[PDB]
Amino acid sequence: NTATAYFNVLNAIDVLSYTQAQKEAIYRQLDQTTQRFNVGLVAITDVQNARAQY
Amino acid sequence: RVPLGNANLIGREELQHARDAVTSAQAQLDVAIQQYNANQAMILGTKLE
Repeated sequence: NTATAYFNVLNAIDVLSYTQAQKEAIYRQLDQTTQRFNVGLVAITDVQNARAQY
Repeated sequence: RVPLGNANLIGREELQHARDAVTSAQAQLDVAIQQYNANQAMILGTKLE
């Protein structure tokens, strides 16, 4: 049990780092889509999908 | 397309292509205008007789 708990904690740390990177990527994608819509190349549905993914 | 590039939200090749397209369209318009001017050299805006 001691060994299992140790390794579970380590795995949690790694997963947290991965999800942080994912969040950064999705945020930048949302920024790009919103800017493109403002400039007039896409529709509102794309912004809604980007917001859902974020 | 320019403002997206200003913020670095598109590739630079996309801006190069758009600018080159503008230049090429300008050149084609110049060709057409000079052709029309060449045709008008034979009339000089005089009556039919």
